Amino acid sequence: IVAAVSPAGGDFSDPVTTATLGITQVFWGLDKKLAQRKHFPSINTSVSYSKYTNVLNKFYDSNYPEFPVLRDRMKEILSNAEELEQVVQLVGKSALSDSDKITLDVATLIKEDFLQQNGYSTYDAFCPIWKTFDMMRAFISYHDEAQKAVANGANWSKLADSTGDVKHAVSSSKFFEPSRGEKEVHGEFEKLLSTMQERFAESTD
Amino acid sequence: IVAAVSPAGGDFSDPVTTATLGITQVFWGLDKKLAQRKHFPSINTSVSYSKYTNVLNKFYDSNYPEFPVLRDRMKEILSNAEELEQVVQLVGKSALSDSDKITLDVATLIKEDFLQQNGYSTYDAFCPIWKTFDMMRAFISYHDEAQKAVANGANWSKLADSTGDVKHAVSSSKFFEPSRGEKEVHGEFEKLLSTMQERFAESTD
Amino acid sequence: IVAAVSPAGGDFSDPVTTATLGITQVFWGLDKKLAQRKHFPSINTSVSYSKYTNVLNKFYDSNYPEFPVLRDRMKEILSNAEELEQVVQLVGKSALSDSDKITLDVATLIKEDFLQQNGYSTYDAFCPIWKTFDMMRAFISYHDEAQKAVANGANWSKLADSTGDVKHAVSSSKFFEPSRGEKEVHGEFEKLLSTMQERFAESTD
Amino acid sequence: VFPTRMTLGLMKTKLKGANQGYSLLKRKSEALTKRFRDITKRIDDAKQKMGRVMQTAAFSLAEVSYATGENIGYQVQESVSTARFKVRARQENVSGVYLSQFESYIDPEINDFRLTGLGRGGQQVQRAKEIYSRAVETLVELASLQTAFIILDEVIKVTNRRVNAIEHVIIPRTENTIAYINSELDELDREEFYRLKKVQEKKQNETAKL
Amino acid sequence: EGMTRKDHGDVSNQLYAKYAIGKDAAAMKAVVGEEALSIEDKLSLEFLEKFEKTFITQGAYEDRTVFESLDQAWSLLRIYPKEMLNRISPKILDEFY
Amino acid sequence: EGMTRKDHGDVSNQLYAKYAIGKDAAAMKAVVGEEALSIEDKLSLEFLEKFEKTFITQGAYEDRTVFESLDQAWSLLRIYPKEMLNRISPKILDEFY
Amino acid sequence: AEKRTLIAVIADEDTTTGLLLAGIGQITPETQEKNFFVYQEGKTTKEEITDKFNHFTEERDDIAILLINQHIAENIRARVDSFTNAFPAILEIPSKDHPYDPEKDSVLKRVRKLF
Repeated sequence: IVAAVSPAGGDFSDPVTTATLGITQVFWGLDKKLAQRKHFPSINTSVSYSKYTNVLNKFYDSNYPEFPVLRDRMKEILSNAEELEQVVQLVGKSALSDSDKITLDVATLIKEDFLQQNGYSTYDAFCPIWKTFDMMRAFISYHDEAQKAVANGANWSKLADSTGDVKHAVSSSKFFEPSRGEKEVHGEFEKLLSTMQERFAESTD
Repeated sequence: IVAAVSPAGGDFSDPVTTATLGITQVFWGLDKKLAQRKHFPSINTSVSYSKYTNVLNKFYDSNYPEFPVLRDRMKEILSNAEELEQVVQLVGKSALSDSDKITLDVATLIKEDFLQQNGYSTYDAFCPIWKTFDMMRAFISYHDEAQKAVANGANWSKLADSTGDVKHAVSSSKFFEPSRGEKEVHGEFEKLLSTMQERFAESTD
Repeated sequence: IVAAVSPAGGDFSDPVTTATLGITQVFWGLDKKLAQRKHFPSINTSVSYSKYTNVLNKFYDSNYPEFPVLRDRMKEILSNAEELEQVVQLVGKSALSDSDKITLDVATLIKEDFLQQNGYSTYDAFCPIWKTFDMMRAFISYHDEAQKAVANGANWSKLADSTGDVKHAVSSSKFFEPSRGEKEVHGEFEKLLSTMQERFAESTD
Repeated sequence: VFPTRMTLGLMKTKLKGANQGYSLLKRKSEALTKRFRDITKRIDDAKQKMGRVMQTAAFSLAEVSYATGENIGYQVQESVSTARFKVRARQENVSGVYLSQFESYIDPEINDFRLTGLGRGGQQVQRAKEIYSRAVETLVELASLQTAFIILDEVIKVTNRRVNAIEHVIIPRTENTIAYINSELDELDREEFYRLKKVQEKKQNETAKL
Repeated sequence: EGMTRKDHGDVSNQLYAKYAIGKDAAAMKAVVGEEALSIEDKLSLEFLEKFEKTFITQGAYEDRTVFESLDQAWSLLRIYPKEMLNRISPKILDEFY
Repeated sequence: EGMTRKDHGDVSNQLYAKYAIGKDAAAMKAVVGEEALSIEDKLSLEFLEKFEKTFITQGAYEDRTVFESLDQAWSLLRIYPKEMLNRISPKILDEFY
Repeated sequence: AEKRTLIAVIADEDTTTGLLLAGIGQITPETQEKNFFVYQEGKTTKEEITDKFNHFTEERDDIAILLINQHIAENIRARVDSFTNAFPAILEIPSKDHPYDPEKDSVLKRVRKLF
């Protein structure tokens, strides 16, 4: 049951959203201003909850890789990006450390890869769960490789320019359909997982 | 029909003020900040609107008008004076240029002389179109002469303090009834253009 | 009638607290940090006010008070120290003079001796008017002797170390019994005034 | 002008963002306020130390030039075409703002000149220049932080005025508008229930009789 | 097809995103100032002033075409780089760039 | 009393003060940068992530007690030195680090 | 970045001769112009210090540190106090035959208020 809600009393806290949020079990977001800015289908990453994530992630942990840790890390990166955006906007852009630049760069690629959509199903509008977890695993491995490379001594522009085709191929993974792989996952993300590890040593030096 | 209104609920979002203001075609608002300075009424482009000013300017411009450019320039400088005063009040006078300070200096004298219409005598109660067009033309000519003298090499405090009683005589020419000159245009407003033009040449060199 | 006024409905503009605050002529505030600081009540100089202090000073001064002269001087030292704390924080620690350190040091000992009470002994619950009257005169004479001694040439730490047990005994004067002079007057303040007058000559030289 | 129903949600986030920006501006103003005096003390000692160290080397060079006769200090100044102790600019992030730093460098292109040996006075001229270079290196190294102190002293006045202006102008309009919006929403919510109860009493009064 | 283009939906989302970025940076530029604003906020601030006095200003008797409105929107949207535009597809954005 | 130690009430002020100082130190580290961060804000910033990742996160089938919570609070507060802990008594701080 | 390597000085011939002997500033070999101001005690006017300090501080941009005497900077305290920029930074130094004072520094006046 997927029932869309809307305001009906002239406020954002009416009894329809109060009874619908209490009677429902999943919380999905929606922004008309974000959808008008070429961000549809947009969703709220700070206000949402689901009870079937553990039960659906239990069979997905055995029959697939650890998508549940990448979902919590992807939610934590989007939660930290909103906190870093206020300090970057208020205090200034060239006043932050190099640690927040990797989280903002991973949050921009995750928001551009997941939040970015075009049309209904045109231009590769289909995405499986294994392709989404494999696409998020390259972003989490690239963010962990950039955060681990920046901790051992490395410039921010040297590592961001040292990424190169990894960020363009990871950001451009929304146009590759499932025909490239077998039925669910794409082999280019599996080769890109080793390509990110091979590019992680070149990105540090 | 000219009917004034007041706030019954204490705000400007009530149905009495919005109902009478919505059905009306002409509006003349009152600012509390300009009303606190002993100036009533005080509205340039934020609480005042009129659709018949275009057809109304055809006859007054048909006789001997200059109000067609000075009204849009005075409404633009009066509308920009609040935006310059907001950033000048919030941040300070360090993020603004000399053109905004000269425009705020002309908007201060134009708002002080144009907003004050209470009158302290019998000659300060009538306001002809020739006196307001001559005062607005002298203020626009002084504002253009300050920008031209600042562009040719000069200071803002040397321009305003260099003007002094040249603008003070134009601001002080509202306490006498019009009985000099041709019919309503006295020689003090006619000599103010030659005095401001003579002071503009000495202000440059 | 001492009735507390708690919040109702999560607002501060209701007519319960506003009507009770506007109808009453005496106020005594309470702070959460003041209750944790062992302060009873939690209002130093800006959380409490009273309009009947003129009649209460006329009656308590009618019996045998000397609180009428030091009443404004007692709150003036706390208002001077509280006004000097913001100038010391914002302006700088080295911007204050030697009189502000003696006034803040006298207000700290007067606030710690008078306002600092948690019922440690049997003399901290019941307090007579004679000990509170002589306690303000001892701090006023110590502040006047410290300012007059510092005005004739001296250091702040040399003046406080020159005072020593004279200023330290006033903070520990609340621990002594209230039956010092007859049954209610503190006899340590009468000899402490002449001891502070004799110590004022040694504090300057 | 403003809304009449559900308008406190923007004022709550605006007040929270104004409080977070006031807290960050207070932290940056505290860090710049500590670094300003922290550089001001070392600049205050280095001014007198560089003044005495420059006065001693100036007195020794004045004594050597006065003892030499026919002082070639104008010729030594005209004969010099290259420097030995140089400086390099560098940006250092301290408290959020970019400060100017100086790095001393040794130039091995010119150590001795054509006026360092002429006779008996050349040993006194080289003896004065040998202490003059050691005093000049400590003078530049002590005078390096003046651009950073002058930058922090200029930044702190803008930061304190911005934090005081935003913190002074933030909360009261949104709180005073939100309270009147909540009271107007409460009265507007009460009037429709009062009219429906007034119609419901006369509606139930007819059914209560029969 | 035959009466409109395909890049109008991406150009409208890019113009709405640039107008939202310029309108969002315009309110924050008054409080803090021009000392903490980057070049991205200045590009949206200049694009809001350039598109505000060009697209919103029109006559009362002349009717502008959709192709002239998309061509005028492409000129106002052509102030930033090609890599800084992400509200359109790369195939349609590369052809109409 | 009988199942809870006397230092549990005193350790909550040091843990809440360390988490409250680390919450402001997390934004202060991004605001000031990497060359203006104090050691007290860095130790509270690491104690906020270490105490947040070990004191507030737990499973769905595990169990905790007062002695395990006091030992976990002492282990989380053991990262700081003895000169930076001043929100408790010296006997409880010297007895349990 | 590296956009300033020379050090300017405005003092007497003895301090400028010693600082030129140890090496601080020199003449650039692309224009034939010196980067220092040799002032004479009681033989030079005050109008040359404003043109030399204005030409060295506002006309030239390759100077990293601009030195100034106490007496010569005290006679030019209007233009010296009016220049509060850090590029190039101004450092108040004591002149020959004069003692060090805390009122002859432009950075001390603005550094005193708003500490």
